Amino acid sequence: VYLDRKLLTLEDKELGSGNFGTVKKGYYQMKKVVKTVAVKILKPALKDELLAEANVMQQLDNPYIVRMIGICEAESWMLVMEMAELGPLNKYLQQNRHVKDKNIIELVHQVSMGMKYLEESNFVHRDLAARNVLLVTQHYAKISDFGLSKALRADENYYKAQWPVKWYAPECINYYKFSSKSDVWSFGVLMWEAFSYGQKPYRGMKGSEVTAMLEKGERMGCPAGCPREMYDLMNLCWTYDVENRPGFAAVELRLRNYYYDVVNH
Ligand SMILES: COc1cc(F)c(-c2nc3c(NCC4CCNCC4)c(Cl)cnc3[nH]2)cc1OC
Repeated sequence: VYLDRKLLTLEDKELGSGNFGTVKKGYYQMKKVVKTVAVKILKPALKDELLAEANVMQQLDNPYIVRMIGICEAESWMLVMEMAELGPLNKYLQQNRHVKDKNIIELVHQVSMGMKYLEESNFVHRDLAARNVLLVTQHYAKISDFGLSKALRADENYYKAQWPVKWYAPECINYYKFSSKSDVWSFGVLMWEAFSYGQKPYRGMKGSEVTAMLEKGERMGCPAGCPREMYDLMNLCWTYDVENRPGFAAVELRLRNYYYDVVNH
């Protein structure tokens, strides 16, 4: 897990920031080949935050989740991850307006496969948004950004916080309780983003106005040209009651079946 700084070259290419610090493109010399990487660079609590994120990524092994190469202790603490060259899903759809519905379905279905694995592993993501979905290719999506992620206690199906509010389920906002079903709500917001060509959800609204909207039983309207089946699935992800809301196994299956209806014209 510990990487050699002399084997890492940081490119003059920024992929993200904050916070925290910056994300830079880089190249890491492996045992024989160089690997293209994304390097999360820290610039006291922020150190433990990065190490807990590294500890979460170390435990995960699925084709639809970004792979961590390792950690690097140098000028700054660094988290070295495999590069997804096409970048975030929202930015991609904003700039590539001719992506077919079949293709958007294929991508969000891959996200649902990665989340089904996270659900089975009893980890909660807590930052599941289109900006955190990375494209390896136009037909291959991966879940990234485990900065808010938690390993659930063995005796509880939720993490209690002691925030990307527009992606959060009511139980998160009201009770600070985060479960895999809370990630399903976020997934519904992500699907809305993907079918709105990366438009931000709840445009022009304050967090408190979003809470009020949701509590009155209101939800974002159907994106122009969105398949009805996909909008219906978003509304099922947006079930107020955690108990009636589907888990990722049920979501993955519905997306998979709908994908085959679309693939076969
Ligand atoms: C065309 O514009 C982009 C192309 C890119 F390839 C990338 C990129 N960023 C990462 C990345 N980390 C940072 C992103 C985590 C999710 N939230 C967004 C920033 C990691 Cl871990 C692995 N591959 C990545 N590819 C970013 C881009 O625009 C921000």
